[PDB]
Amino acid sequence: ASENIEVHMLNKGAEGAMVFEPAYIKANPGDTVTFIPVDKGHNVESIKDMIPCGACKFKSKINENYVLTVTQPGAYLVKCTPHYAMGMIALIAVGDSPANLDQIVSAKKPKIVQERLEKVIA
Ligand SMILES: *SCCNC(=O)CN(CCN(CCN(CC(=O)O)CC(=O)NCCS*)CC(=O)O)CC(=O)O
Ligand SMILES: [Y+2]
Ligand SMILES: [Zn+2]
Repeated sequence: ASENIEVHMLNKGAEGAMVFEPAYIKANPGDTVTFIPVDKGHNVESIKDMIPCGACKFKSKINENYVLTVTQPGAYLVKCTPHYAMGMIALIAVGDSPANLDQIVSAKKPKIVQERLEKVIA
């Protein structure tokens, strides 16, 4: 029962500047996640080592409609490349209790990104 989750890349949203909406993405394995450049200047990229072991890395083009197939269970931390240090990230939680979530929380990342991450988790 494969489902698509559409995510918008925005200069401004609910949580402030440079956001993915939603920035928590709840998915099942086999679902898809579509990133939409609603405003110009965004893309989506998996953060090095912040996808589940078994998952494959990716980096979309700026202003590209990009669809990701989330086969492997676990947590994905994605960033917009230019806006990463401004907090432009999304957490994709695939299946229950995503295994590498504590790992991603511990991993090295900008304070401002940590802030947004902990907020979405909470
Ligand atoms: S696109 C990234 C992911 N999937 C995948 O299976 C990638 N493969 C790379 C082959 N490599 C070694 C295979 N391997 C060793 C390992 O990583 O434990 C067996 C396995 O994928 N287990 C999964 C991850 S915790 C090199 C590598 O990327 O590590 C294809 C493959 O033959 O598995
Ligand atoms: Y592998
Ligand atoms: Zn951006």
